[PDB]
Amino acid sequence: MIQTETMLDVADNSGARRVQCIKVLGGSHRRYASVGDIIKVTVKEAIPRARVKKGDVMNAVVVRTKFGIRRPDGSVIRFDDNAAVILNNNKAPIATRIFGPVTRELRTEQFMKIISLAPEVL
Amino acid sequence: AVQQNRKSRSRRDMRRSHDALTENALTVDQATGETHRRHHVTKDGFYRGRQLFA
Amino acid sequence: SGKHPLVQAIENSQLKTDLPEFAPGDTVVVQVKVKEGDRERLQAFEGVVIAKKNRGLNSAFTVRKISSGVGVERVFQTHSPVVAKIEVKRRGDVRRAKLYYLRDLSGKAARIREKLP
Amino acid sequence: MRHRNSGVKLGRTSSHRKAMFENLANSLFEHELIKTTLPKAKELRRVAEPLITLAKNDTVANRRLAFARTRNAATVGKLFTVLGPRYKERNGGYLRVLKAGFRAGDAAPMAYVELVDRE
Amino acid sequence: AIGLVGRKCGMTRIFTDAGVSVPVTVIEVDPNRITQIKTLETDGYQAVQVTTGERRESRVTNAQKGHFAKAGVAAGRLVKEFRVTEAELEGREVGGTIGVDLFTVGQIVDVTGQSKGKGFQGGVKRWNFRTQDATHGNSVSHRVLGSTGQNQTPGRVFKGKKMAGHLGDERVTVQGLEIVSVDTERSVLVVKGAIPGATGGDVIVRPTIKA
RNA sequence: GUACUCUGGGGAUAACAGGCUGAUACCGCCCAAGAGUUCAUAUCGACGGCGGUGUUUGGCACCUCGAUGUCGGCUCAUCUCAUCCUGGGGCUGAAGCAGGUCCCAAGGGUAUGGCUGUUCGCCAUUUAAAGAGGUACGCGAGCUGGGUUUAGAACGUCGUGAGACAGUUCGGUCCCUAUCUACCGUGGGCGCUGGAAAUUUGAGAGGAUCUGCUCCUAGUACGAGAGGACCAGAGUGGACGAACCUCUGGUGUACCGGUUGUGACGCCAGUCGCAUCGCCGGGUAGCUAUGUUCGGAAGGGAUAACCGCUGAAAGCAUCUAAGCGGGAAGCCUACCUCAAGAUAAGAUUUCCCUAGGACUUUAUGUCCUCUAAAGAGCCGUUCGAGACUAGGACGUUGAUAGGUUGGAUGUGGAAGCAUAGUGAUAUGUGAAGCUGACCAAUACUAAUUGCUCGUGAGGCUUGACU
RNA sequence: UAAGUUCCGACCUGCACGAAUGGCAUAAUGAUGGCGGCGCUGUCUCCAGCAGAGGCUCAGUGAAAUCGAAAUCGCUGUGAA
RNA sequence: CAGGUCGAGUAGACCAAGGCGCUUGAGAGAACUCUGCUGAAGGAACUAGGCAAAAUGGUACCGUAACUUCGGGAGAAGGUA
RNA sequence: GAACCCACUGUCGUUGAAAAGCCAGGGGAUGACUUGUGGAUAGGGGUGAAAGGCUAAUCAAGCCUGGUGAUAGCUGGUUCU
RNA sequence: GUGAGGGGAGUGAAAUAGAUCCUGAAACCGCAUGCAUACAAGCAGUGGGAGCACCUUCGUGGUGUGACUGCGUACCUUUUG
Ligand SMILES: NCCC[C@H](N)CC(=O)NCCC[C@H](N)CC(=O)NCCC[C@H](N)CC(=O)N[C@@H]1[C@H](O)[C@@H](OC(N)=O)[C@@H](CO)O[C@H]1NC1=N[C@@H]2C(=O)NC[C@@H](O)[C@H]2N1
Repeated sequence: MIQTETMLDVADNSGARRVQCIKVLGGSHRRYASVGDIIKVTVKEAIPRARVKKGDVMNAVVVRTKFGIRRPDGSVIRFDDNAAVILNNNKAPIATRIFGPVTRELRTEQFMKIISLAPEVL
Repeated sequence: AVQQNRKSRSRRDMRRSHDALTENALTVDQATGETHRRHHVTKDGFYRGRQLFA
Repeated sequence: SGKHPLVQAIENSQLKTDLPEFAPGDTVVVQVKVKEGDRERLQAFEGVVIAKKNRGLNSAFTVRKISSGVGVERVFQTHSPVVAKIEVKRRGDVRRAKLYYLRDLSGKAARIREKLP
Repeated sequence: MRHRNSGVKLGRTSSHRKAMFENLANSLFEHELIKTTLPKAKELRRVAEPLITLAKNDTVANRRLAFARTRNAATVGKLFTVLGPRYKERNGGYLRVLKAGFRAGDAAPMAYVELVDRE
Repeated sequence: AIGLVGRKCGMTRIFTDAGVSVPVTVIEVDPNRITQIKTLETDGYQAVQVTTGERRESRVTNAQKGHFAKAGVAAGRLVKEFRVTEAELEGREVGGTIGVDLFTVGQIVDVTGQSKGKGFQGGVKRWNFRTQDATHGNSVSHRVLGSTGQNQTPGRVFKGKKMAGHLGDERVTVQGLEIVSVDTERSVLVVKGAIPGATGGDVIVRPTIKA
């Protein structure tokens, strides 16, 4: 349940450490973004000498939320943090490693690389 | 906020047309033969063939 | 049994008849059925039971674990067919029904003492 | 809305309400016949009758529970000596609430509360 | 269309074999007894009138007692009509009964009920009005209506202006629900989702009109 | 000089809003040099001409100075169409995808932030789109009070000075319990051709009306390539709305437990009062969204622009004059809710009342006597119904409420007594004790004896059948 | 800062700074003016539940400002507009 | 003048001696208003402005920068029991 | 940092409990401090760490009584046929 | 209620001269009788006009009411209005 001004950790090695959501994409007046939704972010902290830098405006996909997601049997899965993965201008991941578990909502053709790189899919 | 014109006696009485009082439900008690308020103990302490105060 | 008898009768025909006895503070392994296309498999979810709701067919229990440095909790619905099997690996010694205080502890501070017969 | 809710307010805080109903129960157990307002009389059943139900078995734990609820040693003694044996075979309904007209000072509806086998 | 009158018993869930949890509402159906058939010749329209439940004779009036005795059926707790067509009228006669077997598993139905009563309610809850600031100098206007009109032109409040008033306790129809189970031995309909009203209320189940 | 100010007056006379007008403003049309490789009119269009609207800047001084008291924001709106998106078309310097221009169309929809008191504007990032206007430049007896425009103080500047400003800066009281109209809800009365209990028809009224992306047709038609469709299907979302509480959560000051200080119950033990529910951890029902489900689907009829068929006036041609068609998110239906105070007061089923005297005002006539129906209400136990009402259930031939018994749930190892320890404490008895609102049984308690209202076959005229 | 009419530093064509109507600075101090950050949060997205006091009903007491008189509707037009 | 238990205290919580329950009550538990408690995910996106709320908070020890009129800054910050 | 003396912010109150307050925060608190009693300064005068502040709920000239029935080219009103 | 207040009795020419007591107007507020009034839009009247009730010199009469209907935006002041 991510909205504008929300801070997110970065679950990859693109170089950013903390990002801030500045827009939820996908419709007029849309309020929240969940796992698998695309957001616009600004980079608040980054690794020195990395490709991405502080103050960059990029696209990202949300991979973990504290609000959690629902499953068809009525269960809910909740994580301890809100995390995102950086994407390029074509909305494709631009990292080579994934940190922490992700969920099966990412099993699409767009985000199959995250699934294949993640240490755990639950 | 306050009226611009004084209200007529006719309109005042028309408003009061709903102020009439009604009657209570009174019944005669079989044990004593006295009038009492229905479902209530009588003023002498009797109800439904029982006595409260010796 | 706070519902009408007809509702109770409808719920009773779906109850599982082989669940083990487990309590908050235990560590359990839950086998979840994962269906991909037509590929069926079983995935293990192992962790500490921090909450348990006993409501007949509406029973549930919450399991918390640490995965690659990230804490994750899942609220399993006890009688759902998705939960294939529940194993109790170790019995814990706690003083309360709900263990939400474990969410603010890490590593050594979050250790649960074993219940000794 | 107050859908399916139980309990009363009577223009009092919760602690004041609890103390008032405690006092009413003690007075009723002492005198076996009291006069009060109708809402207080009707709510007094839910407080007084479980005490009589508890007093049917004379144990140390039951006496201590009764003392915690009433804070009156004479009330505890009377409950466990007279009232409980009296109602040992009666399945509830130890009180009797009867409408008793209205009060002069404020026109408040009144009622009598009586023990079932007073005399 | 011809339907059924039932009573809402409460909500529960059904687990499918794949593990999906389906939220469902249970409807008890005392088999509806036909009390009168209305035709074009005598009434000017075609309907089937039914009754269901029970009622004690001290509460059944003499007129209703005669009405039930003409049909030859026991008095019910309610009487209700269904508008029907000539094809639907086939096989239905006064004194017959209609059961849960009128519906089949998987059929799409509409369910009508009487929604819960919320009493006197304000703009925020009744019409989703926005509240004004809780701070920044706002005096006593947090949940009030605000402006209700324009000015000298037109110098009045238009009809249909949204204001505070009674909310709930109204007839509501929910369309497009799916029949999950038809239990004939228990005389029960299990439908998917939520239906209007409180537990114990009277509901009407009809075949969907969005066909 | 007065902003430290005061009195008598004026809407005879200014600032706001209204009014008249329309120079100005905005919009449209006529002619057409020319531009467009040729070619005025695909798209522009000089020099000139004719109008429309009532948004702008103005002109006038008709209303208000025994007061019409506000720039912007907030909340809530309603209308217009000169249409921003979505829908339907003609032309094109329209291959396709796109675009340009004009016509029809007002059903719905139509951003969040940084800066500034701002409206505006610039910028960042979205969206199908972020339309133009009227409504006292809508809305302050609905909120605010940042700007302007009292009294304090300072700077630049002007003045000898009191003081002042095509200026700036720090600070600086927002009253009113709603009579009438209007509006949102909810009742009382009477009427409706004897009375009553139910079920109903629908004259009509309101609600709703939005849209993205992916796949497929098909890398097909088209195109040198680059690119890339119409039409027609499937799936999955955004915003909006309703209902609901099975699931996920919040709350849950009458449920359970831990614990600090103090006082008390004679003392230990065990408890209770007060300290925000003392604080802290949980939590049943109910309520609730951030949770769950559902909706705007499909189809008829008349049309708008536009496209016709046949066809003369006018031997040809021609959608039109006779005659016959197609055609839109728009209209009437269709979907949901309300609806006979629809005084035109409608329909159907069933139920109730069939007695005697006197008199004159010989009449649905006035007094007597006898009758009191079917039902309705008062009262009581109450409710998932409720401000009061109204509405629903029940009143002993009874489960309506409380209690009682059982179950379930929550909290979690009661008290007492035993052990083991110097002791704090731990263990056993035993998942014990306690458990608001839940489920099911159960007349123990309370719904008692009752009363009031509502009558006695329902005028006359004509017609059709008896 | 993603985006800065405010802020900080600098530039000097200062409409119209300038040396006791003092000039330029200055540690400490200020319920003094402006700008930024951490923590924090119902300020807000967007409100929900609960407690007390009113509101509402009943019994008692019992005001107010205003007021030519009222059998005190909508729309379009008219008309001291 | 002014006691007790904790306490630096005449602060504070609960009590003593000694005084009071404040001269309308009884019900109900709608909108709306006032005063409080709690709140999923987010955390100033609110707004003229973090207004208001939330937050910090004790004792002992450790440790503490630029600047400085050498006094300060300083309880800086931060940490342990 | 209490008493005591003040009055920076906010909600409430505005026919108030009150013709200037309550509540939650806030400043000083051995000094240019706060305070009792009794005195002195009197209206173009007094007093003023200076706001035209204060001088009995009254201040760019206090209050009371007289001149006095001030004057008003202004507004209102002006009674039977 | 040994209250207040009243009904009789008695006094007096008169007690509706009975104590805040001669006369007892109007605004304003009750009770009783007659007629009208719950499908109809506005300065409330005016010119017509049916019916009803009582009275009666029996009518071409008197009193009260007024279904239905044409017309009809108070008064004063100040003003071009
Ligand atoms: N001969 C006729 C003479 C006529 C007489 N002039 C009429 C008159 O003057 N009326 C005055 C009305 C004032 C007050 N409303 C009276 C009342 O109604 N009191 C109710 C009490 C009645 C009860 N039954 C007796 C009771 O509990 N007593 C206690 C007790 O003695 C004691 O406590 C302990 N723990 O022992 C004491 C503490 O010191 O407190 C007393 N309680 C108290 N409550 C009183 C309060 O608040 N204020 C005044 C004073 O009375 C206080 N004391």
